[PDB]
Amino acid sequence: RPFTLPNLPLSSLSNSRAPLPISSMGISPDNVQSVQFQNGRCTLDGRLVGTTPVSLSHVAKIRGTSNGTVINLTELDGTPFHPFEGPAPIGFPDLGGCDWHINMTQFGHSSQTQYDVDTTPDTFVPHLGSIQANGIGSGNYVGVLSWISPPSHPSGSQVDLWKIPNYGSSITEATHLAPSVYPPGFGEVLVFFMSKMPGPGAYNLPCLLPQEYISHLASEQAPTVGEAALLHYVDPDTGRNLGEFKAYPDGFLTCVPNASSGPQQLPINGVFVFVSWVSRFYQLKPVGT
Amino acid sequence: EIVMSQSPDSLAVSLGERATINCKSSQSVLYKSDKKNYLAWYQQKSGQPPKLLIYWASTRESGVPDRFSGSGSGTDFTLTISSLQAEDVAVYYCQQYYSIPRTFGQGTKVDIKRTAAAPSVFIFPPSDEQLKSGTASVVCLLNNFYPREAKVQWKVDNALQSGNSQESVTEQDSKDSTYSLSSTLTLSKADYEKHKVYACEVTHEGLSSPVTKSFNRGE
Amino acid sequence: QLVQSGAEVKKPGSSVKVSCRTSGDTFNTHAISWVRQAPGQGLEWMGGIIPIFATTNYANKFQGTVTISADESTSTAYLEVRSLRSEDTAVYYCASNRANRADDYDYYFDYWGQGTLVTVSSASFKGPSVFPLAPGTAALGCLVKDYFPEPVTVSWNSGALTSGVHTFPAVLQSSGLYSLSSVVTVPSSSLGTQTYICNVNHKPSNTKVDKKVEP
Ligand SMILES: [Mg+2]
Ligand SMILES: [Mg+2]
Ligand SMILES: [Mg+2]
Ligand SMILES: [Mg+2]
Ligand SMILES: [Mg+2]
Ligand code: NA
Ligand code: NA
Ligand code: NA
Repeated sequence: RPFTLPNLPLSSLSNSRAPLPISSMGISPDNVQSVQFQNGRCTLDGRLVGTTPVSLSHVAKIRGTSNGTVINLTELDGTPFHPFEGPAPIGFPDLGGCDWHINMTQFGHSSQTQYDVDTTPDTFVPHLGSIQANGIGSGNYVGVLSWISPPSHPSGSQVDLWKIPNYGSSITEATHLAPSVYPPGFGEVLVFFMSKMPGPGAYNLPCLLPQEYISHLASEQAPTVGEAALLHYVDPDTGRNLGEFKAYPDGFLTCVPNASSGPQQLPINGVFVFVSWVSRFYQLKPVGT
Repeated sequence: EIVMSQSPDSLAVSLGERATINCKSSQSVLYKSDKKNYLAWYQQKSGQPPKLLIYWASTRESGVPDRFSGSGSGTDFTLTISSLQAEDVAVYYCQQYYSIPRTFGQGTKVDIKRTAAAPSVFIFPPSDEQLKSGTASVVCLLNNFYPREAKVQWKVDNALQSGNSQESVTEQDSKDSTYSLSSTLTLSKADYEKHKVYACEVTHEGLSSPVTKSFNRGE
Repeated sequence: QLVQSGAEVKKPGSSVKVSCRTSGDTFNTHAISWVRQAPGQGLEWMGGIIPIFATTNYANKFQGTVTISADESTSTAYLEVRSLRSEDTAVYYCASNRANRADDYDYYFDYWGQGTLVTVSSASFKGPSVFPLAPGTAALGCLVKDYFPEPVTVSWNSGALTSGVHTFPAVLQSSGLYSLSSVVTVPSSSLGTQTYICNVNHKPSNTKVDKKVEP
């Protein structure tokens, strides 16, 4: 089973941390040395990691029963969540450095309710299947992340979507986190797929893989033949190669920026195409060259 | 906003006894990251700005007497005066500083508890000089009673008055732990001189029977 | 240590600017909040500023009518309240708390100013009329009526008489003016020999009244 990526332009694909269209590629700020996203994580041979689901219909969603004080969580289909499986139910939002505003609906009832989530207090323990209701009345709900705002705590914090929330309690740590992802070095930096997030600011949500890449990899389960997959970002209309990238087994892409000539300067309507398997230290040409 | 709820509204505890004041926040103020409760307690006496007693829920501020202590965690917090002293009569507030906006509890008034004491009732007719100005204020004094609750009714020519009186209550006297109350009946000079007997009727816990103090206009 | 400006009287609909000066050290290491207290009510946080970062925030109900500012050169924070209403009559407190960064100022309150009284009213300044409350134990006193604004002070015999004195909190009459009584209990055998005078001082109107109370 040869390795492939979907033959679809990036700008028609979805973020994997929220049901949002991809509008650009980007890199992390210099002071972001690593990420540990829990959604949008899938190895190149198709193993889902963290809380990543196959389908965008699960992404950035919660389900549980409120009693007025806490919401006791389940998986999105209603089956029980067990802490040893991950840091939260599958698809649970993983946006750190922000308050969440989740749109709550119910099967069999009329109306939608906004659920405002501060992810810092000792009642926010999704790893134990329990988060504060914050005024959400009793009942069973499905919620989807709708918009974000600056964290309520610490006061004065900015929105910072390079973070993940604290999933554990003030005493017990969330287990089975997806591992961190680091830049490979020697010029290669992580490539992120960006989406505009509604909220009272110019919020941009980064993710490591488009959601459609994830369900493709989960379906294909192509054996990871080499240490890295050399790819071309090609123009769909001409086939012209716009730059070399590497995809790594843990499930992320890199390039060598030279800079106002990084992946953000490339068009967003291009297609990633697998070229061959290469060594970890295969030296990429700089973007633009 | 994080809403702070205190209970009781008012507290009366005997000298040297312990006063407990509860405070609940609508949302936990325990930051998982540093394990700190972002809660403070303040004391405010009338005419003065508040003063910091407790912070981080349980940390006593420097200079605060160690009979003040704070406890609780998450959403439920408690201030305890282990042995109340006269200088602790004040209003106490809890406050969260976890998020914007900062919010206080409604406050809890703490007074010294003492045995019941009936008021001494006095009635004062309007003065010579004020009547020449065109208005008659009739004052009824309820002096040195406990507890604070007291009912005053005005009867002009034995007809119950309504809406033309204002009460004012003093704060607890630090010497005998009592309160005093003034009830002022205000009439135009015209209506004052169209009626004869002016009566003040006092009901209170320390009285087995209502007390009426009256006077006749001009005697 | 937080020095606030003097009391103010404003007409309904006008604006008031209240100042709070501190040391430069405090000014550049703290957030400066404004907390108001209506008569006989609780504490209400209105907003704050961190001067060295120039960041401000406001409670929702004071957004749009309240502006908080800081002058780095005079170490003075300011509170401006527009569209004043009667229910805006309160003591406005300045309060500080530690602020190490723009996102690191979640601390209990550090210091408090002594407060600034803002009276929102249409009433004119007026000194009180002091009427006698004429007489075991006897009760006498003084009726301090129809003055504006707060505050007034009463003493008895130039402060020589203290035991048994009860000076009641003022009440706002429907006329817009304030009124209170001050009473004292004395031995009934003193009504012929001992003179009793209440010393009433209304500094806002520059009015001082001594009234001897006679049996
Ligand atoms: Mg991955
Ligand atoms: Mg699921
Ligand atoms: Mg229904
Ligand atoms: Mg003191
Ligand atoms: Mg400290
Ligand atoms: Na809203
Ligand atoms: Na239901
Ligand atoms: Na904090």
